[PDB]
Amino acid sequence: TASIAQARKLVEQLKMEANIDRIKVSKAAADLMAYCEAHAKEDPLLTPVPASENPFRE
Amino acid sequence: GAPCHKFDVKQIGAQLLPPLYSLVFIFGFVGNMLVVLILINCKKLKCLTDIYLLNLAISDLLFLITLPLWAHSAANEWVFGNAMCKLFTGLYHIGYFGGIFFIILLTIDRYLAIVHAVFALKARTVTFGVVTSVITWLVAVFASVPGIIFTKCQKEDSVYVCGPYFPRGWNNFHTIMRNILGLVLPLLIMVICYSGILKTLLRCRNEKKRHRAVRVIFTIMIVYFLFWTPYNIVILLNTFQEFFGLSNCESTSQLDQATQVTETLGMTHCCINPIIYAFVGEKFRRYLSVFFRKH
Amino acid sequence: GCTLSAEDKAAVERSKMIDRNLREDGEKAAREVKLLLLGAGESGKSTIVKQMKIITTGIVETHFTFKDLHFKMFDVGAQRSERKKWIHCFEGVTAIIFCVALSDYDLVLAEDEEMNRMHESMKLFDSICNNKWFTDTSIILFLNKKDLFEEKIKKSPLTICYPEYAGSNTYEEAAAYIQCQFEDLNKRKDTKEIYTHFTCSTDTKNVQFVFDAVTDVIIKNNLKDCGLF
Amino acid sequence: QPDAINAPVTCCYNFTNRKISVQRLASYRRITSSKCPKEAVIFKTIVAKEICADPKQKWVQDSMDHLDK
Amino acid sequence: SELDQLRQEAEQLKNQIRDARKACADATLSQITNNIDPVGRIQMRTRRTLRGHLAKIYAMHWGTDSRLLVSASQDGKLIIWDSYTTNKVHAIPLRSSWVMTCAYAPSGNYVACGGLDNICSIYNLKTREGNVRVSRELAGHTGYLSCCRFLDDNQIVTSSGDTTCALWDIETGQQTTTFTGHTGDVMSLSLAPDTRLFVSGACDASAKLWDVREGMCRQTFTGHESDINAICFFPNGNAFATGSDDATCRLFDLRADQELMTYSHDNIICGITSVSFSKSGRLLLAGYDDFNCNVWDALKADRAGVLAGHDNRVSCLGVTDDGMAVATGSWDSFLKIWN
Amino acid sequence: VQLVESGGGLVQPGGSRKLSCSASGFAFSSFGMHWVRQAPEKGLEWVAYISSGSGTIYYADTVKGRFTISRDDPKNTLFLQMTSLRSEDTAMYYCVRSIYYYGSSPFDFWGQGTTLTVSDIVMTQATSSVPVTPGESVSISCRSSKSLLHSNGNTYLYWFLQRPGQSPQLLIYRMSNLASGVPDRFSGSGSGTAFTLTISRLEAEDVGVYYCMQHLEYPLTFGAGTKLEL
Repeated sequence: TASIAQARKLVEQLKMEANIDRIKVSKAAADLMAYCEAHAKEDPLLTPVPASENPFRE
Repeated sequence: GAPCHKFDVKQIGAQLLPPLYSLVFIFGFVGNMLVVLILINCKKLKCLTDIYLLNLAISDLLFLITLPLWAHSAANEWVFGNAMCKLFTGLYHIGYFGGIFFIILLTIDRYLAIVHAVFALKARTVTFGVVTSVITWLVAVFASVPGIIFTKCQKEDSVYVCGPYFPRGWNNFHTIMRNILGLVLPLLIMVICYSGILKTLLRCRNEKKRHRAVRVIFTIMIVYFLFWTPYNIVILLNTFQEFFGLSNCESTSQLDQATQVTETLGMTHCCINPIIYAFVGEKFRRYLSVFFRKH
Repeated sequence: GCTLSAEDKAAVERSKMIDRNLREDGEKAAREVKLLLLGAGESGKSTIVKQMKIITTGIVETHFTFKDLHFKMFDVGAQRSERKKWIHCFEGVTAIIFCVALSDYDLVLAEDEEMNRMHESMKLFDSICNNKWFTDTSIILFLNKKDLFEEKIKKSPLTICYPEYAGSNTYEEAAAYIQCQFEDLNKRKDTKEIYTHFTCSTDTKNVQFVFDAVTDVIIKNNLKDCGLF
Repeated sequence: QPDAINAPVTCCYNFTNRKISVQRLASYRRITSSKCPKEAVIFKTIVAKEICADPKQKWVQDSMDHLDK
Repeated sequence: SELDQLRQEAEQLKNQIRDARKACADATLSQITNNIDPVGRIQMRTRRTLRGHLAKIYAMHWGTDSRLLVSASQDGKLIIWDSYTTNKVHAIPLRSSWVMTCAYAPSGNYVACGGLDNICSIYNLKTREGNVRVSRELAGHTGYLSCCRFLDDNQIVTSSGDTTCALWDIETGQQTTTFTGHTGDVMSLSLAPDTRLFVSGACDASAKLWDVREGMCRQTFTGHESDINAICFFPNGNAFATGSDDATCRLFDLRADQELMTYSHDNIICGITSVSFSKSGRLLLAGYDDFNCNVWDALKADRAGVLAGHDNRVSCLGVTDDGMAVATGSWDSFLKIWN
Repeated sequence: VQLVESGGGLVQPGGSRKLSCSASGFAFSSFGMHWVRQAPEKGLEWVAYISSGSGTIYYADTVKGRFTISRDDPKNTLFLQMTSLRSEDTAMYYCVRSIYYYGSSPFDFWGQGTTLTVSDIVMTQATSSVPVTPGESVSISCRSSKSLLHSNGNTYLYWFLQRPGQSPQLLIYRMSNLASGVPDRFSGSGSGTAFTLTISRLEAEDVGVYYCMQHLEYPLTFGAGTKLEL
């Protein structure tokens, strides 16, 4: 009864999820590589910061 | 022809006393230093028992620091410091009375926690512990003051000695006060507190933990009696020396050697105190394990 | 404080005021005794909640006092979503009061008729008692509705709930066997003491039993703190 | 302090001694140690024998005066 | 009998989705990023330690100025810290001590909290009186509240253990949108930078991407043996990381609907409580249950470094918006700031 | 939010007078408190400060040894006890509320003040009278005797408005912030020694005497004051 309608909503949700324009994995890998390489200068946790610029000191 | 006491006893004491003092210093220093480091690393403020154990360890360290110095002093050669003598004597007495009074405080704390748990929850506070510790150190220093006042450095027969020079009445009084403070009062507190503690422990269902606790309590009482009591008895006998047993030339030398051995025994009890209090405890063992895993 | 400005020093003073308030509130909170109330839905725990109280969904807190000792009882019955993802919050509690009824054996479970209710309470007790978070936490077990159990036990034998049971139909023997099975469920006999009581009409007796069990737990905790064990 | 170090080198348990002539007194070493039951006079004789003397007697006082001067 | 045919249809649709994901799987991320030089040994250092909590600390959130910290504990108090001076700015008493989440407003005017009381309480910090006051109590969830996040001042995304997720309006006090479809308790929320999407991690080992404006589930992710404890968005918004009780972190692609990468080690067997990223996105920071945090190279899966110094279970990891520092809270009642 | 000062009146010189301020509508125990005095024609003068926990107390150099400040938290009152009064003490007495933490705004609320009649960093504020037609932006300059830029990057400058017949209202705190309830027309800037208050689109409500205040170190000092006529 109610579980039949719930399974119908689950099948409708899977039907909506199936029709998506997914893309190649290599393009997203290149995009993540480009974003990590492009912003390396703005990462204080990866590039060390001099003590005059670092507000956390002993 | 009056000379009875001679250098032969001094020869035996000089030969055997410094290595014995050195062994006591090594074992005591290692154990007490380890206990102090663990307590500093741990949250001493949270537990009242930790505060009193730390004060006991500090009293033990203050007692033990002067042992190489007295070991050198055993050779009968004394450094030319009068204030140095009055400082080493003060450190020795402050460490001794600190050890006795903080053992009494640990006993009273265990009685208060076990017998009256509900009252202990409201009553036990960090502020109360700090106030009691400061007052206890003041009482220990004030008790050590009469020893310090008469302590002097004098040269007899071209030999320097750091020694006490009590008057007639004060010397008799000091032995009685030493006996009352170190033997009668702590044993009385231990028997009165531990009887109630054992009576409360009887209610506990678990057999193995109950028997281990009973063995530990009896071990503490028997260890305190066996170490401290002969020393106090020999001190009382030597101080009186007329009413109890005649001042026989042969007997007094044996009393002096017994005084040396019982002195070593009472000093050894200070070394065995950190094991008996800290190491027996499972909580301290867990702290030790965490300290070794972290470091 | 020389490098700090006036507003910085006043901020430090405000922080010290906040620190003293936090310390005083923690000292007040540490003295209070926390009790976690568990059991099945049909266990009749509401009856004892009514009894302790004299002397919207979520955690139901019950504050009361007895012999100048403050008890906070936490009821988690309202939320049936999960038991594994929040019970670690209750790790630091003095005792767990676990309540089951003795008239549950004749009544089958509503969700599944095949499964009995007392066996579900036993699986609940086994999961809570053998949990890794509560290895040192004591359990105060309450057996409710003893009069209804007497009225049911005279009409029907205990053989329905226990297949492998040979014993006299006496009320005391049946209650003792149920208590023995619940105690036998415990797998930590050297760290965890289980206290069992039969609920009575008198309000004072149940509270006195809880007070005695809490006193035993506090004495064991103090003995552990001192280092005698 | 340790009592072991504080052991007195010389003490006077008892005296059966009698009066000593002024010429027989080679040396004088007063002892007032707190660990002995009485204060005492160590009359060191010429034969290197130490004789205990009670300091309250009259001839012992005269001998202490004469040796002092 | 229609249920069995409809289940078979659902199985056919799932087979279609698996075949599409397999067809798109041209290459592996680890195969591509081998040319990139490694980050080397990242040795971070404790610079500030925050003290004053007494019970277990469960949650922390950074402000947008990278200086203020909200911290939540079982003491029943929220503490607002100044990170540069270690001073306490606020101490807020709570009506219930069973608080498991906290959030700080992007404007900085409000702080929300919640937990086992099933009520989300929102506190006004800026008042013409010197007391932080309860602005609004939100109710309607039946399960325990796991995570709360602010889209803005007037809207809250709140997830709980009743398997649902609610968007809330403070002024009305009524939930506007209810997100449903999870089959297990929801543990964590990660909010997108553009505040148009959020991803929900639940016990049923599925991470779902939700559209906040439309109100419908648009994407579903799988591949975890155990429950999803913590989830964090990548800075661009096209990927996210997922932590679990399987001692594995997984980097998932939002656009291709595929598991990009798995971070795992043989010796590490304990669960994961918090997941966070650096500002660039090269370092993934995860707090485990063997009492330490690991910094992972995001694009090469190597362990870049180990942060340690807590004595109990690490519970929460914040990274500042400007990327200067990492704050770590745990069950030893301490907060440590790392650089 | 309300502060009601009582007492005042005519006191013979050498007498003792007690001022009581009643605080209503806010959590009095969390705020620090100040006393400020205004002469009939002269500028504002700082008198005394008491902390929220009554832990630290500061007095002005002129009022040391004569004025005693007291804070009664369960009755929400401030008491200022005055002895050895003299002619200079004749003034209007304002109670000032203040709050101190990161991001706060002290000097936010001012009392009505009582009239008592008896029978250091120097802030330069030159241009007393400014004759500008309304509808045109006006600049107000406040020169300081030393740099107010602290090592933590905060510059401790305060801009107040006292319109005729009312208490001084806070306008600008720390020169980069706008007080709550104040329109965005007011703004300010500075270099660390020279400071500028910029007021655009002058309305009839903006008629009053503007004041410049230094909070870097005690005693707190005020400017002479610029008068705006419209």
